[PDB]
Amino acid sequence: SMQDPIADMLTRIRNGQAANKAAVTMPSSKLKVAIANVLKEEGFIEDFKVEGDTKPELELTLKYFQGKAVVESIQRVSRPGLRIYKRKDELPKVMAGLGIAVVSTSKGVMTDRAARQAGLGGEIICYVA
Amino acid sequence: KIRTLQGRVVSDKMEKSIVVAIERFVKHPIYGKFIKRTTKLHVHDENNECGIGDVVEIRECRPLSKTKSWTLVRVVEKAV
Amino acid sequence: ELQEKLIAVNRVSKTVKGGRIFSFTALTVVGDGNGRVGFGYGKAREVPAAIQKAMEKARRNMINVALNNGTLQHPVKGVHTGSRVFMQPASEGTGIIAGGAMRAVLEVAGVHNVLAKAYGSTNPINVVRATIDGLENMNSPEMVAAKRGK
Amino acid sequence: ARYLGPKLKLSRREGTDLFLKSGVRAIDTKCKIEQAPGQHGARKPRLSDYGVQLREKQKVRRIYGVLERQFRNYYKEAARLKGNTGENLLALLEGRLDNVVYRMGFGATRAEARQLVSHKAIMVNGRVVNIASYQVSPNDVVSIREKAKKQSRVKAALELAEQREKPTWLEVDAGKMEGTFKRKPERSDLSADINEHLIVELYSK
Amino acid sequence: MVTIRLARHGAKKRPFYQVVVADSRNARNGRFIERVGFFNPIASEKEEGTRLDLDRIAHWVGQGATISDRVAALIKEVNKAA
Amino acid sequence: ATVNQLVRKPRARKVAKSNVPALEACPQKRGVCTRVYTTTPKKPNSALRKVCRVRLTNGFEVTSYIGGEGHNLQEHSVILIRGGRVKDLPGVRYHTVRGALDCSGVKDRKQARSKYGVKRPKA
RNA sequence: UAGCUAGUAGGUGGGGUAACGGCUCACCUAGGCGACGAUCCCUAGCUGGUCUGAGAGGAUGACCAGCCACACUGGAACUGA
RNA sequence: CCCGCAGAAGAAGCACCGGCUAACUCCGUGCCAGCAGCCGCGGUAAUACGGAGGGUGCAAGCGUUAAUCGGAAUUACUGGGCGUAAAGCGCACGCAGGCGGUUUGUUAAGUCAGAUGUGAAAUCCCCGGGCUCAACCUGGGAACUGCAUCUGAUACUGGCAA
Repeated sequence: SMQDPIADMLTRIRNGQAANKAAVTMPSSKLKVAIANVLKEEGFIEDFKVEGDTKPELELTLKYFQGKAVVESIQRVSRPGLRIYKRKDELPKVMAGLGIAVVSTSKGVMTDRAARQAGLGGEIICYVA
Repeated sequence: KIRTLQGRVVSDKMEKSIVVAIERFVKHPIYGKFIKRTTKLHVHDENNECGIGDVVEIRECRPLSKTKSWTLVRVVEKAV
Repeated sequence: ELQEKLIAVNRVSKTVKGGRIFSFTALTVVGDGNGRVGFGYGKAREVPAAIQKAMEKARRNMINVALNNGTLQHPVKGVHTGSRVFMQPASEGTGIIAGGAMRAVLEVAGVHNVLAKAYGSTNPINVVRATIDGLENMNSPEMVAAKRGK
Repeated sequence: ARYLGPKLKLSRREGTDLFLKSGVRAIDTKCKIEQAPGQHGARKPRLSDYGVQLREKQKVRRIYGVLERQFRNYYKEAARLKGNTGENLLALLEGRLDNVVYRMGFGATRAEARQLVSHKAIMVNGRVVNIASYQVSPNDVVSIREKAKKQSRVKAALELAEQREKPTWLEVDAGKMEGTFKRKPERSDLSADINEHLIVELYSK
Repeated sequence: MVTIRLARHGAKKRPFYQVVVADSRNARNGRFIERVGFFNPIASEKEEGTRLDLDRIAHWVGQGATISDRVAALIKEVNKAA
Repeated sequence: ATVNQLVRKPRARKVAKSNVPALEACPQKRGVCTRVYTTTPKKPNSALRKVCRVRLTNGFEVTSYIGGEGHNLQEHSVILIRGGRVKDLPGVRYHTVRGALDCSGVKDRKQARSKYGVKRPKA
């Protein structure tokens, strides 16, 4: 059954980048809009738009720089089978800083740079490389 | 304040005493998975008010029998 | 400034009608010493003809690598056929410390001081092919910032 | 514990002048350099990758007169120090007392400098140091004692000190026969042809 | 009895004594409550040779601790400053 | 492989037991050499291989190869077994230390001399 | 090696100890432990650490130091803080 | 520890040289004698056996053996696999277990941040100091990745209510 909708979202974006898809729709939630706002903020997607009233639908307009795709490798880190909670010192950098890692901290859903600057660790959701 | 624990009554049938299962939720040292893990404790209660299936808080005291170094403070949540 | 070097020569066989027939395969890598790495295979009936076909194929089919100061940038994993290959920039982690047939491509590639560890198969014809794939899909901070705006 | 053999043989296996017989005359002229390190020395080796790494380590040890456990300890110390392990390793080999006595022109070779150091003819900072591998700190004064001053050797050695290149990190002065190790030698200040990444990679396998 | 006493720790023919506070019936180089200074009888003729925390020593003598003859000699050497 | 399956039952690599039950894993043992043989090897090789059969000091009766050209062993001759397989003979797992208790050094040998129990010739 | 346990699990009272306590005894209740591995069997002194490892780990716990246990073998108490 | 005396005078072995693996020829032997960690050498011109010359590596040591970890991603948590190489239960139902769509409120158990107590000393690591240097000894720090308590944060997971 669906047991990880975040990894489902990242699957939608990997398979949309891999199929030269212009835009990606999915069911929407607060955590997916938080992550999507981080992805737009860090420049991996072009835009997002949440529509619907009773059944919201998140839509990510994807990016393609050259013919190549911008989101090179998006991975889900803290899956439901095994959750991964890092401190502010254990908090990893991806592609030696060239690629953010979306961590859910108590202050909100941030990146690794932003939460290492904020001085607080948390639950590391996904590597975007 | 005092250090106390919470747990549920696992069995009842003993003469002014009870036994309480505690659920500690601990990460596996090698595998990094948070796993449930119990701790059954023989707990004293004067006048045996708590029955089976309850939830009760519990503090540590002097020994009262073999094992039995624990005594309740507050019975909560008895709902059958 | 061409900086060519051969990795592996082998004797393959064919098994015709009357006995066997033995041929020699070279496998070389050239590179200028600042990106610009190529490999060539080349096979012939004697060894110097084999290495010459290998060099001649390797001088063309040469790929750009976005080096750092003298080294890689981020840790990169390249795979080819059965041969999985890790590399780590080792920001002046002195000396090229790579496996055989990976030391050579990293040596003429112009990188100086990375850390490697090939896994899986370590056939020399596929461990390069897994270093270039690898160094090819390693991108620089002016390319990632080009992609994602800033 | 030290070599004690044919020296120019060691200089002939490496293919390069290891400065092992600096002495009176000029460039070798009786070595048959490059030609035959043994009976089958006329053969080109077609040397391996282990052979080039090994042969680089042997070049450096046979220059500075160090054996393997001592060299290996220098590699461990150069590894743990902050910076560049090749350059740190040459900085540890250049701070050796017999080397600093050789660089100042007090000995003709490094073995003669090692015998000056060994035979209590050398003070550092006004204290006699008997040890070939004493590690000379920067801003030190290393000199010859009153015994073994104005002995022939050192005079002749200073005579052949002017034929060489006068290292930048020293105060060579031969009037008083005292020297000052001022700073650690930069990598660009020494020899230019040894490949220390090969010996880093040799010990890192 | 707790004793503020020396405990030999240097090499052979080169002792370095660490002054500790031990339960007196332990071994010499054994179990101690706290170490409180040191005493090097050589060290060189440089700066110290001996430093020794007088506040903690005064604390333990306030508790009831005894002091061996060397530690008393060292406190009589480092009196307040010298 | 699933992390739950490893919590239920962890990984376990086997023990990889010893080729040489010289018991306690001692460097050498001593034995009595119950008999002395020559034995034909396995198929690609042919020779007569000089091999003793030994009652060790720990009870085990094991057969043991005798190195070098020519020995002086006969049936009681207390030897010092070493450890090391001769692959060409089926079932010898050990060697005898030449130059040991009742096993003389190899006669007229000049190179690799230490591993055959022979002293340096005076010259 | 899937069942183990009758002072066994708990209670009341008496005794006992420096001190709580089935520690012990009388009586009452019929519990307690166990697949989160009891019980049985083989092995083993434990730790700070040591060796190896890029690391995570793996092996080990000679010297040095902390704790425990033993003092020909089995048992017992006496004196004494 | 310092000074003086006499004279190079008292002071170099061990393994290896077919590939892996740095370092090669001659002679003796001829499926023998024997070598060998694996591949494998030896049945007449053996760079693999035995000797010599030569060389290579280490050096008051050097080899062999035993044992451990590494290499071994060949138990894979980091970090593997399962159509045909070993590997998908013959197929289902289902308890305990593991996991669980979406919104709001509360809690704050997990999680995170800070503080305090502790995590003995030595050892490892860093910056210094003393033995002529080094090993060694030593001063100060870092570390001991932990546990407990208190103070907070509430995004995610859990509890509770809708």
